[PDB]
Amino acid sequence: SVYTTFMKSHRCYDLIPTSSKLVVFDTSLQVKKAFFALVTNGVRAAPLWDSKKQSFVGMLTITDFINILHRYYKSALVQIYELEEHKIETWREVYLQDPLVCISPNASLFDAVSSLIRNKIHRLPVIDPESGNTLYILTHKRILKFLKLFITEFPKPEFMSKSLEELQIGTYANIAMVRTTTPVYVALGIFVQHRVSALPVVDEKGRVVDIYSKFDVINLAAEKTYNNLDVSVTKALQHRGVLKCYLHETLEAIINRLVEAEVHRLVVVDEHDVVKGIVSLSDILQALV
Amino acid sequence: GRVKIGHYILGDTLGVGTFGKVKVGKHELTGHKVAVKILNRQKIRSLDVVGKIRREIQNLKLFRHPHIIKLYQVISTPSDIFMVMEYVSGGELFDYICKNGRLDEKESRRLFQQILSGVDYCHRHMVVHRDLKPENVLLDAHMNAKIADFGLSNMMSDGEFLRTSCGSPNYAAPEVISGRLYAGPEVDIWSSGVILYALLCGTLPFDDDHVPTLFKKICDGIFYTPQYLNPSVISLLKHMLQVDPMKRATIKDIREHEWFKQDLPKYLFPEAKWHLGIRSQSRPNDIMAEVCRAIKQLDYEWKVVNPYYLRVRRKNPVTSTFSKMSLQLYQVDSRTYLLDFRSIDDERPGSHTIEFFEMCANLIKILAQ
Amino acid sequence: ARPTVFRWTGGGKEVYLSGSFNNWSKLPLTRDQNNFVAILDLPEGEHQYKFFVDGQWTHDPSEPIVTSQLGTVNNIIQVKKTDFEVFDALMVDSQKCKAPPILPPHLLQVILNPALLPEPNHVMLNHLYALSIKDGVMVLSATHRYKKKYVTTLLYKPI
Ligand SMILES: OCC1(c2ccc(-c3cc4nc(O[C@@H]5CO[C@H]6[C@@H]5OC[C@H]6O)[nH]c4cc3Cl)cc2)CC1
Ligand SMILES: Nc1ncnc2c1ncn2[C@@H]1O[C@H](COP(=O)(O)OP(=O)(O)O)[C@@H](O)[C@H]1O
Ligand SMILES: Nc1ncnc2c1ncn2[C@@H]1O[C@H](COP(=O)(O)O)[C@@H](O)[C@H]1O
Ligand SMILES: Nc1ncnc2c1ncn2[C@@H]1O[C@H](COP(=O)(O)O)[C@@H](O)[C@H]1O
Ligand SMILES: [Cl-]
Ligand SMILES: [Cl-]
Ligand SMILES: [Cl-]
Repeated sequence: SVYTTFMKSHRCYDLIPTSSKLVVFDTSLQVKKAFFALVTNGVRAAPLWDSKKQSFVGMLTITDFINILHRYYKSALVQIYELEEHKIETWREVYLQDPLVCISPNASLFDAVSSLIRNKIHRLPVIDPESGNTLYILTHKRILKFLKLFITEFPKPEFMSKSLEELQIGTYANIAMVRTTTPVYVALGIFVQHRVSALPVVDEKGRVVDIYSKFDVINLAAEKTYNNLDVSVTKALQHRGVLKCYLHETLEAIINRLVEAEVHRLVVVDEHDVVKGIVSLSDILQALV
Repeated sequence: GRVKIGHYILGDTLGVGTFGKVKVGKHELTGHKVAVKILNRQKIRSLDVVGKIRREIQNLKLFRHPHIIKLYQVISTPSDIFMVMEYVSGGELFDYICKNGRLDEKESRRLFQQILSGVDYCHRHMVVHRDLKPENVLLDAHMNAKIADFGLSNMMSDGEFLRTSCGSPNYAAPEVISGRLYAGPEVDIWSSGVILYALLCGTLPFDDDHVPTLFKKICDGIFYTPQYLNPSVISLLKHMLQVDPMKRATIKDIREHEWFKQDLPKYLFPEAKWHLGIRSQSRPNDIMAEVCRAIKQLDYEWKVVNPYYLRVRRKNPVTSTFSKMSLQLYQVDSRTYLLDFRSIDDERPGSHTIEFFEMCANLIKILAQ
Repeated sequence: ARPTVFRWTGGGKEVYLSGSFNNWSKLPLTRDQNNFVAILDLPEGEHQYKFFVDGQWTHDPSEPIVTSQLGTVNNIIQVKKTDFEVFDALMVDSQKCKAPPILPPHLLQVILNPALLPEPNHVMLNHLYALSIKDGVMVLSATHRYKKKYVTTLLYKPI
């Protein structure tokens, strides 16, 4: 593979921006304050510092919110005590009862892509070993953006010309979906038992109307509405056009589509606009490594 | 009966710079001419410029700009240090403006571009040549500007300001004459501003035999613009000779100016409220007394450099790695003061930046405002 | 050999340098002002020299002397290895030898007030900036540089 050689050569540092912002939480910080700080800072992931251990113990992401929110939701008439009064350490001790993954800026973008899939994670902290400081959080979206800048300037191979059906890339079976009527608590249930980024919203018939993502869950913390999870998936999405691909659309064309609108995953819809499959940024980078 | 160094016959003393004698040098066989900066070792060690000379050589050896005098080679002897440099026949730009008048808009601009380009090259290499005057701008056979004498120059370090109130009063910045702290590039801009004036007018913008009125006029940023001066350059000079360093033009802002950009040659250039530290209102001595009482109540070894500057180090309980930081007290107003916490970059561990935060957060949770 | 400098500081009509290095032959020194010089190459090691300043044989008192077993007082010079390389010589030379400042306005200028921030002035790097303690939690910040890229780390720590 010619794209795999491009990655195995380029340093992680090159992908790091000119001037980044990094939010680090002490593990002693109350978990609600943590999720609010993510929202206020406009960041989707935060390294966690155990002052007692004097090292970065892990990452706090929207999945942590999804997990507390579903493990502990009693009803809309009674407070999620655990979410309110609990430290990041108190909740991590529960959730992770039964380690930290990181790339060095000296490591190659391929090592980074491998490490992402190898551990099945979306957020990878780039840490300089000399300093021990976390520099940046390498995402799929960013790697895919950089690989797209070169894919365009460099020639088009056989795979790029081939379709998504022919090349056979992504998940097209056991597709976890929510419906219009489905409440947020149930959608959160799916996110836990299935471990997938977004849930396509379907009408009376199996046609995709919207797509409820792990990101739209960040909004509950933003609007301070997480106390009412009984609300439907559609009601929850009223705070903010759908993007779908066809099985006969080129892999290079869909690669430009995912990067052009800067989306995390494309839905494989058939001629009658019904959900037939799914293709994520994670799968695209895997297929290319 | 010829006195040689390298293979050059030492000749007439061209001048005496900040630290040494400068003499001409004519190559034994080729006739090539150099400017030889002689520095007596015994004399340089008599002042404490031994480190300053080390850095000066270091910088000048790694530079190569068409408007900065080239340092060819340094020849050490037991006696003295000889700095073989490029020689320009034209001499001082200052003397040029004396003999001939002021330069025409077009000719002035040319030279101003050349100078600034070099001033930029220095800054682009963390060097701030303070003492930038037409007396230090040399000219070659083909009338090209050549920045010379880095005696008073200094390095720019991440997080630190310079103090030295160096250079002539006429070309000096108001903050420099005021002896305040400064970043570095801004004072070179002020100097470059008076050079542009000197080029277009043939006189100095800030000048007086009554030195008190000289400094008043410098600090009031007030100068005379002759009727012959083009508004576009008066605009540039007004933006360059700002008494406020924060309101002053950058090499970036100048590169963007309409008068500058005009006929500018290709080769010359490439291409929720946060608070700084804590602010105690108490007596400056009593405030630093509290940071000592506190630095001790936290059990951290320090070093008192100034009666307002400290160089503290705390042992990591886990990693066992010694981490360093610096504290400085600054006067914000007449009634209020501020304690500035700066990280000291050392030389596998935990995390330098986070450790620095936890270090600070302690000396704060036991301190004023 | 290494270039050694011989300089007679003082007045004179005719000034010569006799030395071990030239079999004590009178070498004329060229004068600039009150400094008569010669730059001769000498091997690393001990050398003895004297001056013939206007009909009188002398030595530079400011320089190291040696008195002979015969009562000959000549100047001496140990030309050391470290004298030839500039950075070795400047290293050996380095070894041989209020009111509170007014706050620079550069420090009051920030990059903080999505993830992408403006390039900061080098002077504010490594400085501590903190946000007011709202709800028993202090927020700390600082911009550091790693190679040619910059990172502004925010620590959320309860107090
Ligand atoms: O061209 C005339 C001519 C000629 C060439 C050169 C020198 C000469 C002068 C020196 N003055 C010295 O030191 C004094 C003290 O410290 C001060 C100052 O100069 C350096 C500065 O730091 N070291 C010197 C070395 C030499 Cl070779 C003299 C005459 C051939 C006869
Ligand atoms: N590098 C990492 N080291 C340790 N835990 C991690 C790391 N990255 C993510 N996690 C954990 O994995 C879980 C799922 O995270 P993730 O898939 O990255 O979510 P998101 O799609 O919002 O980025 C979370 O509970 C988070 O704490
Ligand atoms: N709704 C979904 N149902 C089933 N699999 C999915 C769904 N969304 C994404 N996937 C797959 O889950 C894996 C990880 O995806 P992602 O979390 O989107 O990065 C990939 O193999 C996707 O194809
Ligand atoms: N296929 C899609 N079409 C349209 N919007 C989408 C799609 N997938 C995700 N989004 C939107 O993108 C956000 C989710 O962000 P993220 O998980 O970072 O990709 C939400 O606002 C979704 O509505
Ligand atoms: Cl002079
Ligand atoms: Cl010339
Ligand atoms: Cl003049």
